[PDB]
Amino acid sequence: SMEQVAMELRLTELTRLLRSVLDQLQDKDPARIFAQPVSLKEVPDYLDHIKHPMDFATMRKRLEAQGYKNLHEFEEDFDLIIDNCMKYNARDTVFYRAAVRLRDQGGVVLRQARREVDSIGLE
Repeated sequence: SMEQVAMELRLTELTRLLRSVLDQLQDKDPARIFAQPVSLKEVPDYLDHIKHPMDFATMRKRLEAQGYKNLHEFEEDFDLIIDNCMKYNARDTVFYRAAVRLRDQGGVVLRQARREVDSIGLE
């Protein structure tokens, strides 16, 4: 139907916006601490601690499958990256501190992203 096509156009344009948002968020992680899944070879007990692992590569895979239906779903996964890190790693580690910086700098990006999604009506 024409309606289904219109919906799919909106999802494609949401995906375009979120791809830009993801690129901007990842730029706030120049150390690439969050670029890839935590290695279960290097951290064998990770899943005992963290029940829903997340990272930027995994987000990008979901994004390109158009698996984010709205900004909230995307934000949920971004928050997982940060929240997982701040629980597994202690306050005085380079890992925890990187997550704090990513959270703070990311907030700016996500604030304007929400305005764009609402205004354009992408969800």
